[PDB]
Amino acid sequence: LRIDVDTNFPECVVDAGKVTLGTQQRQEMDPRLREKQNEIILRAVCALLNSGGGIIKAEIENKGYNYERHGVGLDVPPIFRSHLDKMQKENHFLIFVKSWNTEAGVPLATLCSNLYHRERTSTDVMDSQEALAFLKCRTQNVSAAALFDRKRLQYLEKLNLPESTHVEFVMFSTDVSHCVKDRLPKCVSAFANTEGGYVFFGVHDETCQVIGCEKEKIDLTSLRASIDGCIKKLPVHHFCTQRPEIKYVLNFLEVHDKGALRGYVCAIKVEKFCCAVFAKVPSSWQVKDNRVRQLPTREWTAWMMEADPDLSRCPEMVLQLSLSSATPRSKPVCIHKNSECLKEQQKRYFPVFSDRVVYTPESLYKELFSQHKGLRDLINTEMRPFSQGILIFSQSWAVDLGLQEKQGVICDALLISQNNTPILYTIFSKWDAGCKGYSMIVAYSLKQKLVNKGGYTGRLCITPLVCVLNQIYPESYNFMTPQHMEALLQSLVIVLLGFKSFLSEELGSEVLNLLTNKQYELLSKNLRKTRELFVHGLPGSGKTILALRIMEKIRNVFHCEPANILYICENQPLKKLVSFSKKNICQPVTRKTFMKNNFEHIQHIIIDDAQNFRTEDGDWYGKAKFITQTARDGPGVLWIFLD
Ligand SMILES: [Zn+2]
Repeated sequence: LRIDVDTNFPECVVDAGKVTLGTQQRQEMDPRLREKQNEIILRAVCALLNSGGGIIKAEIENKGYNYERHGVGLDVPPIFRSHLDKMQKENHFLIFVKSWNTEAGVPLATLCSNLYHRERTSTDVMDSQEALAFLKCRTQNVSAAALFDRKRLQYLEKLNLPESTHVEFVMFSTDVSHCVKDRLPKCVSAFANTEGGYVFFGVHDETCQVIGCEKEKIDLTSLRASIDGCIKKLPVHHFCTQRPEIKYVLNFLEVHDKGALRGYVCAIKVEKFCCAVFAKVPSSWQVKDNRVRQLPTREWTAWMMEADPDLSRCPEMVLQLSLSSATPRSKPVCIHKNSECLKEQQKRYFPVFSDRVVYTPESLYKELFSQHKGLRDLINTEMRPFSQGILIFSQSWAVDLGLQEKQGVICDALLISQNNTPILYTIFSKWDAGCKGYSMIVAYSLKQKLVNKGGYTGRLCITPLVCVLNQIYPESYNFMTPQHMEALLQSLVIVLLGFKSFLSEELGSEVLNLLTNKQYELLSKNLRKTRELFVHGLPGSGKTILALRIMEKIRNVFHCEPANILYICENQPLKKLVSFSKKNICQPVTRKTFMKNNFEHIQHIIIDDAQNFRTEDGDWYGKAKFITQTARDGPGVLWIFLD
């Protein structure tokens, strides 16, 4: 497996190698290879069901395959069929995967939980719903023993002990060691998860007759060694404090025949473990570092129980995107009770009514049309066929996500239109070799933010097109309702207004929040048009929540470095919260070290709460305006979040 963005689709094109398709062709080939390819494809599907959906290519080995005649041939878990959409190109099978929709409670998509469990007679793996319930419940035999201590066991002595919740008979295979190592994780996991029961290797399970193995190949020493190894190597988890170890006991019940010993019956007694025990790491995957990565048992078990954090501590908050109706990688979104919900923000920033085609930014489309001549003609030409939708403009859409603005890009237009794929229009003053690259990367990052961060469950593709002002998805991906583009815009409001809140990242895992109208206004303002601004006093964290994003914008637009964005803030909690952040935004230095040091290379400066600047320290405004105006490249930006 790998991850390829080189494909025309602006998505996560997992290259799953070459498969051999066709049901009959599946039946008439190597079953080992069939299972290998099926497992690889399901690996890729489980990877894309978490990461945010994408594509799976496959170089078909079958010459003359046809998706209408020969079928597919893939054996797929039943829950992994509501998401896959298959397709064929002349020599490439494609499988388009949407998100996971956190359907039926389970947060992430799992192939198999590998949390075995023993029912009345059989050891079955807990499905994802059972495993989630089982973790949620652990977080919040005298007769078989008498048999266990028995010394003499004669051949074919029919045991009075029947298979039950606490016993299990497993006959010996050809290789006793290989078979016991293959079966021990299973039964040990089963017993530890359940009330805890014994297991006897070497005795038939239905007739319950002592058989054992021949002594010529078995060695009790190496057997016990391998058993304790493969029993302590089991990936376990622990919701408790002591963190004990798997407390088992092993015994070799003797085996006699006509008064002559001929083998043993490996009797293993596993006690009820206080925490979950796996047979190996869960078979769940994701796409990380642009490759496939198996979620670690600790992260798997802390993700399956990543319930929406209890907002009972702060009864003033209100939840708006629960993780029970979102994607795997989404986070909840709480808003103050008085601040507007997600629905009002959607209907205010991106209205939807089918009588015409409107523009989300009236002032951005207007100023762009009053400045550039011909932009109005190009937009009215491209926007002519579509009758219902909304065209949204942004001085450069790559910046509103977090990417890096390019040179020679007039503006970016996204059109949300029902009954057709949403279309991204990127308008260039001049054609070059970066048109396609920039458009595809902006569209790909936009879809990723809409799915992962925004939490869009249904199918979503953003079609990128470039126009110099001077592929094909299946029918499923084409919108079909006016009640799903409403979901797309309720997710876009989150993508363009969501920030990782600081108030509640102590209240749980992590909880996003929504900027007000004034903060998004002051953020959307063009920097290359306004390199100097004095902001009215912002109540509460106004300036901080805004500055932490204005600095990312400053780094992206001006191609500046984090080391050239000075952040002059006084309060020490602000200093630690901004500096010790993992993203390395700026250099928070107080007013004292501001005027007690020389900044030779600082280009952009953002000041916080100039109301506390003492005059005896020095006339800060002159020095600041000097160091910005005389910056290395051009007049630097100067934002003073005074009150
Ligand atoms: Zn424990």
